Amino acid sequence: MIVGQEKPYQNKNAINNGVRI
Amino acid sequence: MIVGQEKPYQNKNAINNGVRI
Amino acid sequence: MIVGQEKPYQNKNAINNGVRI
Amino acid sequence: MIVGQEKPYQNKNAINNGVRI
Amino acid sequence: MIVGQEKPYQNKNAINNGVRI
Amino acid sequence: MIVGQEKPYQNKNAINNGVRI
Amino acid sequence: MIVGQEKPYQNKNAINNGVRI
Amino acid sequence: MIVGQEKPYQNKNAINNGVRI
Amino acid sequence: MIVGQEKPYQNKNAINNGVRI
Amino acid sequence: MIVGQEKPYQNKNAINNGVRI
Repeated sequence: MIVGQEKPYQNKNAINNGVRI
Repeated sequence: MIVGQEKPYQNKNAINNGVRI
Repeated sequence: MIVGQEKPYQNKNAINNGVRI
Repeated sequence: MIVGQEKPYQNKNAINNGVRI
Repeated sequence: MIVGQEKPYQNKNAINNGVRI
Repeated sequence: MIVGQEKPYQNKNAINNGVRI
Repeated sequence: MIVGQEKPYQNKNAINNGVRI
Repeated sequence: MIVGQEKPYQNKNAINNGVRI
Repeated sequence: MIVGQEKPYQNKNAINNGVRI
Repeated sequence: MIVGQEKPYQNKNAINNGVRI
């Protein structure tokens, strides 16, 4: 039973490489 | 039973490479 | 039973490479 | 039973490489 | 039963490599 | 002159949410 | 002259949320 | 002249939230 | 001249939240 | 001239929150 995630709730995964204003 | 995710709820996965204003 | 996701609800997956204003 | 995460709630994972203003 | 995390709640994991203003 | 990216070369942007074997 | 990235070369940006074997 | 990154070369930005084997 | 990074070379930025084997 | 980093070379920035074997 190999499983990644169970009920991830609003996990904000961001990889910001540019510009945010 | 190999499974990635169970009920991911509003997980904001963003890879920002440009410009956001 | 190899399965990717079960009931993903409004997961906003965005790969922004350009400009958003 | 190899599993990554159980109910991660609003975990803000950010890799900021550019500019945020 | 090898598992990474159980109910991580709002863990702000940030790798800041650029500029934040 | 607001521009997102100039000559992005083979940038592999992947958002893996399921199973890859 | 607001710009995100200049010549990003093979930047592997991955947000792994499931299972990779 | 607000700019995020100049010639990022093979920067491996990974946000691993699940299982990798 | 506000800029995040200049020629980042193979910077391995990882946020491991699950299981790696 | 506000700038984050100049030629970061193979800086391994890791935030390990789970299990690594």
